Amino acid sequence: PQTATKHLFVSGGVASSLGKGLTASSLGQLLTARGLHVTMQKLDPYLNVDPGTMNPFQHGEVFVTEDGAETDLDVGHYERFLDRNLPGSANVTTGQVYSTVIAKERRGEYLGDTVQVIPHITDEIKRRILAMAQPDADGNRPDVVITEIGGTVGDIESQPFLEAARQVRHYLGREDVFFLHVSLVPYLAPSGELKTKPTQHSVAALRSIGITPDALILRCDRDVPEALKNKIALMCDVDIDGVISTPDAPSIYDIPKVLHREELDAFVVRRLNLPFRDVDWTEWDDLLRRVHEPHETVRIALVGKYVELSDAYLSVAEALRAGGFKHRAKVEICWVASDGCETTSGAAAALGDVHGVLIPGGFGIRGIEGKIGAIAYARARGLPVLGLCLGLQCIVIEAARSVGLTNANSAEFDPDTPDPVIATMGGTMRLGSYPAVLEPDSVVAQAYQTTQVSERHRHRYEVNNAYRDKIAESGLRFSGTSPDGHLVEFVEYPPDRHPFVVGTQAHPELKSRPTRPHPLFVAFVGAAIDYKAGE
Amino acid sequence: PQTATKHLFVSGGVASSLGKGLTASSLGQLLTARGLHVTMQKLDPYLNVDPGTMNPFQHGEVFVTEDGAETDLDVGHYERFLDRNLPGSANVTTGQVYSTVIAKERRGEYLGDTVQVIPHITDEIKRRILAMAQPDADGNRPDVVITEIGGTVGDIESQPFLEAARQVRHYLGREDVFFLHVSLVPYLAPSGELKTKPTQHSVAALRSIGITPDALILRCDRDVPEALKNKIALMCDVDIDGVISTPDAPSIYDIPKVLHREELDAFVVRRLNLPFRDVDWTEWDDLLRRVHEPHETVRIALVGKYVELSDAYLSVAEALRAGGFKHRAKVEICWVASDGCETTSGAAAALGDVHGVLIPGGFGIRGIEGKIGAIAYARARGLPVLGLCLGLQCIVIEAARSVGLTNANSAEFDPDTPDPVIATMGGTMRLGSYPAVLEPDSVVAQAYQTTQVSERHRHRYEVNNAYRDKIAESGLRFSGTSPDGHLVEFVEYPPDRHPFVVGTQAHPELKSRPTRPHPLFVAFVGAAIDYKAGE
Amino acid sequence: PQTATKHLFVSGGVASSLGKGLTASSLGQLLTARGLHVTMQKLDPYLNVDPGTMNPFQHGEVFVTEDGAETDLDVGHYERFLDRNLPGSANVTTGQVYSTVIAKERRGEYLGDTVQVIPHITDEIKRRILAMAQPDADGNRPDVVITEIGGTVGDIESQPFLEAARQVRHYLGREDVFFLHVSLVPYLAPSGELKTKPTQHSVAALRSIGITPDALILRCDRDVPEALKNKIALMCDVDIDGVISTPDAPSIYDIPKVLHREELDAFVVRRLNLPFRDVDWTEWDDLLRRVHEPHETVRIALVGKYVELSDAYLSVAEALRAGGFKHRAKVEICWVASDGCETTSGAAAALGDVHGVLIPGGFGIRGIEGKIGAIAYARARGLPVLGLCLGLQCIVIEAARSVGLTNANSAEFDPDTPDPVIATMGGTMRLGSYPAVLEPDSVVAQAYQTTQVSERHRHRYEVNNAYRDKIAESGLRFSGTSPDGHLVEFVEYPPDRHPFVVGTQAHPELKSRPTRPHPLFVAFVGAAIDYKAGE
Ligand SMILES: O=c1ccn([C@@H]2O[C@H](COP(=O)(O)OP(=O)(O)OP(=O)(O)O)[C@@H](O)[C@H]2O)c(=O)[nH]1
Ligand SMILES: O=c1ccn([C@@H]2O[C@H](COP(=O)(O)OP(=O)(O)OP(=O)(O)O)[C@@H](O)[C@H]2O)c(=O)[nH]1
Ligand SMILES: O=c1ccn([C@@H]2O[C@H](COP(=O)(O)OP(=O)(O)OP(=O)(O)O)[C@@H](O)[C@H]2O)c(=O)[nH]1
Ligand SMILES: O=C(Cc1ccc(F)cc1)Nc1nc(-c2ccccn2)cs1
Ligand SMILES: O=C(Cc1ccc(F)cc1)Nc1nc(-c2ccccn2)cs1
Ligand SMILES: O=C(Cc1ccc(F)cc1)Nc1nc(-c2ccccn2)cs1
Ligand SMILES: NC(=O)CC[C@H](N)C(=O)O
Ligand SMILES: NC(=O)CC[C@H](N)C(=O)O
Ligand SMILES: NC(=O)CC[C@H](N)C(=O)O
Ligand SMILES: [Mg+2]
Ligand SMILES: [Mg+2]
Ligand SMILES: [Mg+2]
Repeated sequence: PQTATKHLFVSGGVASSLGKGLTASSLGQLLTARGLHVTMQKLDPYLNVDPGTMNPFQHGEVFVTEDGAETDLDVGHYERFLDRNLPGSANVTTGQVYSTVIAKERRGEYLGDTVQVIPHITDEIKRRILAMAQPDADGNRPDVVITEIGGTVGDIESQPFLEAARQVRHYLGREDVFFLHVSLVPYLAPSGELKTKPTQHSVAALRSIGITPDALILRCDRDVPEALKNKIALMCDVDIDGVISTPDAPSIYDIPKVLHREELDAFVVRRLNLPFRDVDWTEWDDLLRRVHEPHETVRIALVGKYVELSDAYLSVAEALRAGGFKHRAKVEICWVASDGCETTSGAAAALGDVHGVLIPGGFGIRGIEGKIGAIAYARARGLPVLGLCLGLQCIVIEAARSVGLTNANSAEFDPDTPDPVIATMGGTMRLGSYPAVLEPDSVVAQAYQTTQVSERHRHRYEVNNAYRDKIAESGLRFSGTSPDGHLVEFVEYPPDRHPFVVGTQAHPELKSRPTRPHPLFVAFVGAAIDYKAGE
Repeated sequence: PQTATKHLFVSGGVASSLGKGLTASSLGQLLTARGLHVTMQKLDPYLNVDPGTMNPFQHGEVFVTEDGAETDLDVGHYERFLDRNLPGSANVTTGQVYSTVIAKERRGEYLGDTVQVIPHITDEIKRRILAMAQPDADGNRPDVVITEIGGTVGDIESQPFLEAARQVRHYLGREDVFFLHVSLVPYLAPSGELKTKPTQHSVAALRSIGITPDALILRCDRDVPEALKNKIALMCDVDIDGVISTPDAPSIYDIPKVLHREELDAFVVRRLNLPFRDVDWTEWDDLLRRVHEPHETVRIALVGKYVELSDAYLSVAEALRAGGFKHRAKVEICWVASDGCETTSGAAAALGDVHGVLIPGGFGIRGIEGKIGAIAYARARGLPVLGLCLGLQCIVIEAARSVGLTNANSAEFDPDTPDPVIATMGGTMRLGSYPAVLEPDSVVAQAYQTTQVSERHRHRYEVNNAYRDKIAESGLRFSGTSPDGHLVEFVEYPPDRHPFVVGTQAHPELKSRPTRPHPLFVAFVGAAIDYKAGE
Repeated sequence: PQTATKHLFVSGGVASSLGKGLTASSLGQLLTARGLHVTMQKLDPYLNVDPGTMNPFQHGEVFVTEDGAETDLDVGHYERFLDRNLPGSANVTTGQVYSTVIAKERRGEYLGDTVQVIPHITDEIKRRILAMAQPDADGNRPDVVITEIGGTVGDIESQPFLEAARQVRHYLGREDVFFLHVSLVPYLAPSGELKTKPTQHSVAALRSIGITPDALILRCDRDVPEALKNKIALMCDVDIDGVISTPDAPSIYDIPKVLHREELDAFVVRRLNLPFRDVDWTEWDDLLRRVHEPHETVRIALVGKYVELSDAYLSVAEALRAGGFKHRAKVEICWVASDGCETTSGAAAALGDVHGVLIPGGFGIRGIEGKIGAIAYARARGLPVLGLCLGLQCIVIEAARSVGLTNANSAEFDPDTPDPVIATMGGTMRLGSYPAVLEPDSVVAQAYQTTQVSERHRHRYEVNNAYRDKIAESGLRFSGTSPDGHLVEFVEYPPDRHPFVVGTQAHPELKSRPTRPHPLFVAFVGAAIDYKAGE
């Protein structure tokens, strides 16, 4: 029968950006390929109640769950490597834990006590941790919960989450709880040596708060010598079979192979006494084939904020790559700044060499004149376009500006526009999954191969239903709607007007996975391949 | 001209209950008697937004300011030793600072940053500290702000307030900022020696977070030897003129004399470069005369929760003592449990030896049948009664039960009573100061020697105006009201019915001070003296 | 007139091997080129009383001072960058401080107290620090003492030296004392970013023991962005003019140019209120010319332990390079393992491509059969040879084996040899400087251009005077001796036997400096150039 649910606490030392979330995700994939029901959670030491207030260009994209919670992008890495939907519960923050305890205090639920960091804040954290172990919506209890602790050991803001994890270790005992600590091994070029001292000091910090690590992930630019691993194991009081050399992999999809080569998963399974079974590599070997052996290559313009890669579009880039993997193409992303595309000559300079244009949306942007101006170019050049949320809105304002409505805009972007073709139906923010119905033999229905779909939403403006008939004279079809028809969900040109120009109000990159590409990106990358081949 | 405003941070080590608030108050009195405009503030490390949720029998009375804020009782010690009204600003807590920062975050006021303990929580604390330095409602800038830091150095919950105080020291520099650290010197009886090691470890803890103490208050049951003070000064890196031996004083009013004997005030004034002037002892010498040389002695029953002293009635006890000081009486307080007074024989056993009965109110009590039953006894015995808030309500329900209304109660205490003579006019909670007008030649007007008064309120039930005429047939007069007459504020029997039986809806113990006793307690202790003398 | 002597404490964070000793040396050179009398000292946190017990291949060479003390090699970096002789006082260790205090205790010099880490160990450290400030053998008080603190902040063994430095800062005050902290900024390649978190945690550790850094040396593989320096200055409470970006330089002689470009020396001089004068670059500009613009290039075999660079021969390699600089040659060092040179074919394979053979000595070696075998080859091939200490001993045993004495050896290396031509005159270990007199028109006298010299010694075996006449028949001349003639100090072949083959019992690499090459290395590199050119 099933064991008690095990808890694995991934902590971090020396610095952030060591790839700790991708390490935890890869371990989740390894434990899943042995046949265990893994689930994952992140604790964020910052006070924002959710990232919906933070700028995504500075702090990365907001991820959205099926239930509509807004979360850190590591929940996106977990969903991609697990191929599992995660609840909003999967992202705790300090901002939420304090607000919850203070609200319980104002209602008198602590019966006249003084409220304190210990026990009340740590009890709320420990409650939110052990909540993840509860039977799912189908009654399946998970085998392992992998809680990743944000921040760095010895940040002030981390000290309640580490204390709650220590208390979970005290309550359940070592048979049920494992601590994995991620650390940096730096290389010093002038003297040609790897240094273990930062890992020693970081494990000493972790021991001074009452945690003993069961294993060490040694992040390094080169493979750590065995003599150094022995020195660490002796200095850190860690089993040598738990000292895992983790050099920089070529792609993120190789990290499971690195960890399996070191046998970290076997060490965890044995030390947690989990049911041992072999890793089924079949699916991930097929992914790594498509990743490493592309037959062709295509260039896609991502019409973003700036001419450089941004974590604001991490999920979009991953979804484009997965679309490529479906075709066994490479996808190379041309990061194109919107503002250079406001003039038609600037647009031609930015886009003329690419094979498709992706218009992403989000929050924290201005300057959609250059987005429309890239659409206006792409249509004349005959390039395929995929528009996501704001992308659809720019497509529909282009079409408004293609018929008579030369001053048309969104009410969001020109509050004085005489033609607000995009308008609040601040209105309701639609969040999470909503259903939609699709026109039969639409280009969208040919992509999805179904008439009914659902997608994840995060927007509050809509297509103004007063202009549907006007802008249909552009040629554009409203090939998908809410089941009542009240809301436009998808727009397309007919294939004889342009081979593939599609918009959606949703964020389909959120439902994409590397081993299960989303239909619209498979369709769009198809269209880009066909343009390149015919061009 | 006036200097920059100085900041004095009183911190605490080894344990709570060392009398740190009374020490800070006594230093405030000493600096005031030199002629400086002192003001005081407390920081509370607990998460309750205010103490109005805590039980006062477990955690002490809720103090109330003129503006109606609810605060820790140390604000009461400050008001009593300064004889100054303090704003609600004078009690910060963690509960308030977090709720404020989280609310600013939800409104987007941090412009897309991650919100962190440093800088944002420490900036909110530092802002609330330096707020105290601002010019008052008359434009007077204070000379010194004495912020007392709650908790113990090395409590987790204190670490943001100490960090904010360190940053204030960094911003203003040593010329403007002083740190006073209070510590315990224990005595070990089996080996007959005072131990300095706890003070060494507490100053080491304070130094490990970047604070250097300017002076040490050594709390002890006996006067610390000079050799030990020299050892501490050498071990702690403190000026020997800052090592202050502070043995347990006979009364709290002696603590200024202890501190002045050690010359702590001169050391502070010199080290802060404040305008040096001599202490005017005249008023406090008169207080210490009345305190130490009572001509007579009277017993007052405080009809409370239990037969032992409670911090739930600390201000009531201080106001009774100040009433005594006005007469040069001693007051001895008989702590009488209400529940023994429910039966008339039990009431007679509890009260028969005393000379007056005080019925206090508050929150966190049940059992007012025994309160009425003590009033019913006191009236038959001819003892004077002072009723505060709930005390008035019990007086008026006694009178309802004296005429025909034998099942009368408050709606608070029997929700099914057929005669709710006390009722919500949960209704409005009245908080802070409100004005009232008094009947000419009422016993209240003879006490106050004015027809217009104000008092501090904290209640939400009222006398039901539907029963005024009925209960006036008890003999009771509604000798004071709101200026519109809508609310009963004071009730009394005529002097020929009982010599002094008075109730008020307010908490007059909050406006009392040791050098300025409140009129109603001077009147009540007068009546008790006259009963004793005539009895 | 002269100020009080300033104290500069260079500390280290995150890891060792950051080049902290070379940074302190380069700052010493900069302050010297302004005209200040700098002096330097190192504190070693290890318990060895001196490095003469440690293996040099594992822990680097033992340096030797004029007075014969044995010290860490950082004293060699100080001597090379200052061009100043340093006393044995310049290397404190924990091993010495404890042994000194325990010996004073056994003699009763603490008059019956308990002896403690504080005050007695920290008083001994503080005494040894302030000793460096005393007037020199000519009466000159130094302007600055630059004490470098070994180890890493937060090593247990460092905590007494940091406490002593804090007490020096307390005693002399900020006007006289400066703290420079060296830290690592790592680069993470997968995400392309520099991380400041290790520096934040290392400065927090330094602040938790009561030290505030005046400046930060940021060691990095690339130049740190100004935005990061501003973030560090804000997070660390350091003046932005003290945040010094210190990327990896091409050669160690460039480090003064890096530090002067950042204006660190001006910041120190100003913050210490030292007499400001401009840097005279003339000599160091001439050095950097010769370093960066070599006209030719020569290969020298260093016949050592292994085929890789070793810190066991750091001073030898520096002396060879300085010899090159005198000629404006490059010197490239062929690291040749002795054991491959035991066979004549192996010797020919190891050495045939080089232009000169250097035979170094020391302790911690065996296998001098291969050293003699490289000499035997070099003589037949006509390559010049310089033999240092053990090198001379191998030359003289080669010559013993060239005449009749085929089993001759040292008594150190074959205790049963029937011909101990090298013998203990364990005998006296000669340490430090001794004088020697040289044969007129010896090859040595032509190198030194004097008949009288002194050199630094560290050996206990000698040439057996019983074999002088026998081995002179090899052709070898005893071209220098002790002034009494009792000890052989130099040996050479006549120029017609070999153009340059010289041995010495001393370690002339210790007296070499980059701006003042030692005569024997200038002569030997000359001979190698002449062989290459004629060959
Ligand atoms: O300058 C000095 C002087 C002395 N020591 C002494 O050397 C000991 C070892 O100090 P290390 O810096 O070499 O640490 P480590 O070898 O154990 O790990 P790595 O970072 O190199 O990988 C330390 O305990 C210290 O006492 C130094 O490290 N540096
Ligand atoms: O049992 C022992 C053994 C040895 N020692 C050693 O004695 C030294 C002094 O330790 P103390 O306990 O006496 O501290 P103190 O005199 O400075 O201050 P007081 O609390 O007594 O007032 C300490 O540094 C410790 O090394 C003990 O204290 N106790
Ligand atoms: O995974 C997480 C989650 C949350 N946070 C929160 O982000 C804040 C900043 O944490 P950083 O890691 O980014 O430190 P830093 O920017 O100040 O310096 P660098 O090393 O990057 O150069 C921290 O205070 C933490 O609360 C993380 O760092 N990582
Ligand atoms: O390549 C990227 C940038 C990126 C980030 C997130 C993405 F979804 C797609 C790309 N990051 C990488 N991290 C590693 C790694 C991590 C841990 C252990 C070993 N190697 C290799 S590459
Ligand atoms: O007597 C009481 C109990 C009490 C509390 C609060 C009150 F308002 C009335 C009484 N407390 C005392 N603290 C000291 C003391 C304090 C500091 C330094 C020296 N002595 C003497 S007595
Ligand atoms: O090149 C070597 C190896 C070596 C060691 C000692 C020697 F004597 C000769 C060579 N070390 C170097 N350290 C730096 C450096 C140091 C500090 C700051 C900036 N750059 C450049 S190169
Ligand atoms: N989620 C998004 O892309 C938002 C797009 C646009 N700002 C809107 O609110 O409609
Ligand atoms: N402040 C009090 O004494 C409250 C008394 C009573 N519980 C009321 O609310 O009316
Ligand atoms: N200093 C050295 O080179 C020592 C060489 C040899 N071991 C000797 O003692 O004579
Ligand atoms: Mg090492
Ligand atoms: Mg003692
Ligand atoms: Mg960062």
